[PDB]
Amino acid sequence: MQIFVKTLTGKTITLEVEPSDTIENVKAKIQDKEGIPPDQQRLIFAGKQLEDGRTLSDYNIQKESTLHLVLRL
Amino acid sequence: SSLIKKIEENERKDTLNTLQNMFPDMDPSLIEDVCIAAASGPCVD
Amino acid sequence: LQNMFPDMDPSLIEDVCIAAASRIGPCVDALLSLSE
Repeated sequence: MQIFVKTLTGKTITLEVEPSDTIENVKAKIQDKEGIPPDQQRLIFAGKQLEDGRTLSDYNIQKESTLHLVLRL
Repeated sequence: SSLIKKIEENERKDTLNTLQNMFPDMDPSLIEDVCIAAASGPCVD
Repeated sequence: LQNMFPDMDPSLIEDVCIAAASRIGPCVDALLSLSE
Protein backbone atom coordinates (compact mmCIF):
# COMPACT_ATOMS: atom_id res chain seq x y z
CA MET A 1 0.00 0.00 0.00
CA GLN A 2 1.05 3.58 -0.44
CA ILE A 3 1.86 5.91 2.45
CA PHE A 4 3.18 9.44 2.32
CA VAL A 5 6.03 11.14 4.12
CA LYS A 6 6.17 14.93 4.38
CA THR A 7 9.79 15.94 3.92
CA LEU A 8 11.86 18.77 5.35
CA THR A 9 10.49 21.37 2.91
CA GLY A 10 6.90 20.19 3.28
CA LYS A 11 7.13 18.18 0.05
CA THR A 12 5.46 14.77 0.01
CA ILE A 13 7.09 11.57 -1.09
CA THR A 14 5.40 8.20 -1.48
CA LEU A 15 6.51 4.85 -0.08
CA GLU A 16 5.16 1.39 -0.98
CA VAL A 17 4.89 -0.53 2.29
CA GLU A 18 3.27 -3.46 4.07
CA PRO A 19 1.43 -2.83 7.41
CA SER A 20 3.90 -5.22 9.01
CA ASP A 21 6.95 -3.17 7.91
CA THR A 22 8.98 -1.61 10.72
CA ILE A 23 9.81 2.04 11.22
CA GLU A 24 13.45 0.96 10.65
CA ASN A 25 12.47 -0.39 7.21
CA VAL A 26 10.68 2.89 6.42
CA LYS A 27 13.63 4.99 7.53
CA ALA A 28 15.91 2.91 5.27
CA LYS A 29 13.77 3.83 2.27
CA ILE A 30 13.70 7.46 3.26
CA GLN A 31 17.49 7.46 3.32
CA ASP A 32 17.41 6.15 -0.27
CA LYS A 33 15.32 9.02 -1.57
CA GLU A 34 16.09 11.94 0.77
CA GLY A 35 19.76 11.56 1.65
CA ILE A 36 19.19 11.59 5.41
CA PRO A 37 20.71 8.74 7.50
CA PRO A 38 18.17 6.81 9.61
CA ASP A 39 19.84 7.95 12.83
CA GLN A 40 19.12 11.55 11.84
CA GLN A 41 15.47 10.91 10.98
CA ARG A 42 12.66 11.43 13.41
CA LEU A 43 9.18 10.42 12.20
CA ILE A 44 6.04 11.89 13.77
CA PHE A 45 2.48 10.59 13.28
CA ALA A 46 -0.72 11.41 15.11
CA GLY A 47 1.21 13.27 17.82
CA LYS A 48 3.70 10.50 18.49
CA GLN A 49 7.38 9.91 17.69
CA LEU A 50 7.71 6.58 15.88
CA GLU A 51 10.18 4.00 17.12
CA ASP A 52 12.49 1.96 14.92
CA GLY A 53 11.43 -1.49 16.15
CA ARG A 54 7.65 -1.05 15.92
CA THR A 55 5.51 -1.60 12.83
CA LEU A 56 3.17 0.64 10.86
CA SER A 57 0.20 -1.39 12.13
CA ASP A 58 1.43 -0.64 15.71
CA TYR A 59 0.70 3.06 15.08
CA ASN A 60 -2.51 2.58 13.14
CA ILE A 61 -0.77 3.83 9.99
CA GLN A 62 -3.06 2.94 7.09
CA LYS A 63 -3.11 3.34 3.31
CA GLU A 64 -2.49 6.97 2.37
CA SER A 65 -1.63 8.07 5.93
CA THR A 66 0.98 10.87 6.03
CA LEU A 67 4.04 10.64 8.32
CA HIS A 68 6.14 13.72 9.09
CA LEU A 69 9.92 13.70 8.76
CA VAL A 70 11.81 15.95 11.17
CA LEU A 71 15.57 16.32 10.98
CA ARG A 72 17.31 15.14 14.13
CA LEU A 73 19.16 18.38 14.81
CA SER B 1 10.36 47.78 14.98
CA SER B 2 6.87 47.01 13.59
CA LEU B 3 8.50 45.33 10.60
CA ILE B 4 11.01 42.99 12.27
CA LYS B 5 8.00 41.84 14.25
CA LYS B 6 6.14 41.04 11.05
CA ILE B 7 9.13 39.03 9.81
CA GLU B 8 9.51 37.10 13.02
CA GLU B 9 5.71 36.66 12.94
CA ASN B 10 5.67 35.32 9.37
CA GLU B 11 8.14 32.46 9.87
CA ARG B 12 6.40 31.39 13.07
CA LYS B 13 3.12 31.05 11.18
CA ASP B 14 4.72 28.44 8.93
CA THR B 15 6.01 26.38 11.85
CA LEU B 16 2.64 26.65 13.57
CA ASN B 17 0.90 25.07 10.55
CA THR B 18 3.32 22.16 10.51
CA LEU B 19 3.06 21.53 14.26
CA GLN B 20 -0.73 21.48 14.17
CA ASN B 21 -0.62 18.82 11.47
CA MET B 22 1.87 16.69 13.45
CA PHE B 23 -0.22 17.03 16.61
CA PRO B 24 -3.84 17.11 15.30
CA ASP B 25 -5.49 16.38 18.68
CA MET B 26 -3.70 19.22 20.44
CA ASP B 27 -5.06 22.70 21.09
CA PRO B 28 -3.69 25.20 18.52
CA SER B 29 -3.39 27.95 21.16
CA LEU B 30 -1.24 25.65 23.27
CA ILE B 31 1.03 24.90 20.31
CA GLU B 32 1.41 28.64 19.79
CA ASP B 33 2.62 29.37 23.31
CA VAL B 34 5.00 26.43 22.95
CA CYS B 35 6.30 27.65 19.58
CA ILE B 36 6.88 31.16 20.91
CA ALA B 37 8.90 29.80 23.85
CA ALA B 38 10.65 27.29 21.55
CA ALA B 39 14.33 27.59 20.53
CA SER B 40 15.91 29.19 17.45
CA GLY B 41 25.28 28.06 12.89
CA PRO B 42 22.69 25.27 13.33
CA CYS B 43 22.34 24.89 9.55
CA VAL B 44 26.05 24.02 9.61
CA ASP B 45 24.96 21.22 11.94
CA LEU C 1 26.76 26.95 3.33
CA GLN C 2 27.43 26.07 -0.32
CA ASN C 3 30.98 27.42 -0.02
CA MET C 4 31.36 25.21 3.05
CA PHE C 5 30.07 22.07 1.34
CA PRO C 6 30.57 22.89 -2.38
CA ASP C 7 29.99 19.28 -3.47
CA MET C 8 26.82 18.72 -1.47
CA ASP C 9 23.42 18.47 -3.16
CA PRO C 10 22.28 22.14 -3.22
CA SER C 11 18.78 20.81 -2.49
CA LEU C 12 19.95 18.95 0.62
CA ILE C 13 21.52 22.11 2.07
CA GLU C 14 18.47 24.34 1.73
CA ASP C 15 16.46 21.51 3.32
CA VAL C 16 18.59 21.53 6.51
CA CYS C 17 18.53 25.31 6.89
CA ILE C 18 14.73 25.65 6.82
CA ALA C 19 14.76 23.43 9.91
CA ALA C 20 17.27 25.03 12.08
CA ALA C 21 16.03 28.51 11.17
CA SER C 22 12.58 27.47 12.34
CA ARG C 23 13.71 25.27 15.17
CA ILE C 24 10.83 22.93 14.38
CA GLY C 25 12.99 20.31 16.07
CA PRO C 26 12.85 21.82 19.58
CA CYS C 27 9.20 22.75 19.12
CA VAL C 28 8.59 19.06 18.49
CA ASP C 29 10.59 18.12 21.45
CA ALA C 30 8.39 20.42 23.59
CA LEU C 31 5.08 19.17 22.25
CA LEU C 32 6.06 15.52 22.64
CA SER C 33 7.02 16.32 26.22
CA LEU C 34 3.51 17.44 27.17
CA SER C 35 2.30 13.81 27.06
CA GLU C 36 5.11 12.29 29.08
